[PDB]
Amino acid sequence: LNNVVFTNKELEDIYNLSNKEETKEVLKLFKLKVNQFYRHAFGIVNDYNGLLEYKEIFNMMFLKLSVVFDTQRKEANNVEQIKRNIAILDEIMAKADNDLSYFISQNKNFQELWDKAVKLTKEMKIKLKGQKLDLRDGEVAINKVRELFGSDKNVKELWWFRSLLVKGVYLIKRYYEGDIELATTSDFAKAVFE
Amino acid sequence: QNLNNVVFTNKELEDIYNLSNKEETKEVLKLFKLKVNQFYRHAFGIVNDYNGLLEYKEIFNMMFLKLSVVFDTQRKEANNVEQIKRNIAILDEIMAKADNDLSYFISQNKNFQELWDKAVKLTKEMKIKLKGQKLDLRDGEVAINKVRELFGSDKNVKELWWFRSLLVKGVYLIKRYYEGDIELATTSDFAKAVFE
Repeated sequence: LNNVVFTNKELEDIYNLSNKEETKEVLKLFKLKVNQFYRHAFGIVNDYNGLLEYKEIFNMMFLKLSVVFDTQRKEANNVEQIKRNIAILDEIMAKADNDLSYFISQNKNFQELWDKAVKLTKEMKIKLKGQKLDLRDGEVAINKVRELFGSDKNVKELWWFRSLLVKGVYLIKRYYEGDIELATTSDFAKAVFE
Repeated sequence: QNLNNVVFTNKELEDIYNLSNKEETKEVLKLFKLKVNQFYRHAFGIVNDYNGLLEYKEIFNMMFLKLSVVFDTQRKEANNVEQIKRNIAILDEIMAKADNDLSYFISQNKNFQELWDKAVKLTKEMKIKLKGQKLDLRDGEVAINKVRELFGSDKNVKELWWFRSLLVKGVYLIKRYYEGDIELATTSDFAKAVFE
C-alpha cells in the first residue's frame, strides 16, 4: 500500500520548476538518476522480499529521497546544488546496498543459502533445458525444486520443515472450525495438542 | 505420492477374510482382522505425518509389499490357526521395521528433529495467534505466507523464507531464459551471479 513513493505526476511537477535554460542539461542528468533510483529501490523490493529488513531499507530510501526533493523544489535552478543532489542519490543507493549486505551477512546461514540457491539455479539451467515448464504459483515453483533436488541437504530441510508448518496451520484452522478429536489425527497433531 | 494400487481394497480384504470359514479359525480371525486394521492405520499414519520425509513413499510401499506376501500365506492357509497367529506376529514385525526406517532416516538428516520440534512449537503458538482470526484459504502459499506473517522473526522460518524466495526466483528466471529472453544477466544481483 505504497504512499511513500512519489507518483510520476509528482515527479513531473518537480522537474518543471527547473524551467531556466542552463538548469536544463543538468535537469537531464537529474531525471536520469531519479529513474536509476526507482529501479534500484524496487529491485530491492522484489529481489530481497525474503529478507525481513527489506521494507525498512526501501522506506529509508524514499524518506531520504523526499528530503532531496525538498531541496530541489526550492532550488530547482541551482545547477551546482542539483549536481550535488545527484551525488546524494548515489549516496542513498550505496547505503541501501550496504544495509542489504550487513543484514544478509548477519543472518548466520543467509550467505550459504544464497550461494546454494545460486548453485541449484545454475543447475536448473541444465535440468530444465527444453522442459517447457509453464505454471504460476510459489507452490508449483517450489514443488519443481523438490522434484529436481529432493536429495539436496538444504532443499530437504526446507521441504520437511515446510510440510510440517503447512500441516500445522491447516489443522489449527480445522480446530477453530469446530472439530477436535484431531489430537489423534497424526503424531504431529497429538504433539501439538498435548 | 505413493498411495495407489499397492493397497488392498476393503473388498479384497473381505474376500481374504472369508476363506477363514471353519469354526475354530474364527476367534483367531477376529484378531487377524484387528491387526490388519492397525496395520492400515499405522501405514497411512506414515503417509500423512511424514510426507515431508523423502523416504516416506519407500517405507509405505515396503509395508504393503511385505503385507501382500503375508496375504499369500493367509490365502492358502486361511484355517491354519497357528499360522494365522504367526502372521499376526509378522504384521507386528513389519510395522516395527517401518518405525525403524522412519527413525533411521530422520536421524540421518541432522536437523530434522529440531525442525519438527520447532514446527510443533510454532503450531502450538498458532493456536493462540489465530484464535478467532477466521483464516480460510487454500494453497501451500497462503499457508506458508501466514507462517511468515506471524513468525517472520523466528530463526528457522527466516531461513526457510530466505532460501525459499531465492529458489522460486531462480526457477522463474530460468523459465524466462528458456522462453527466449536473456539480458536477464542484469535483472538482479541474483541473476547476474546465476549467469556468470
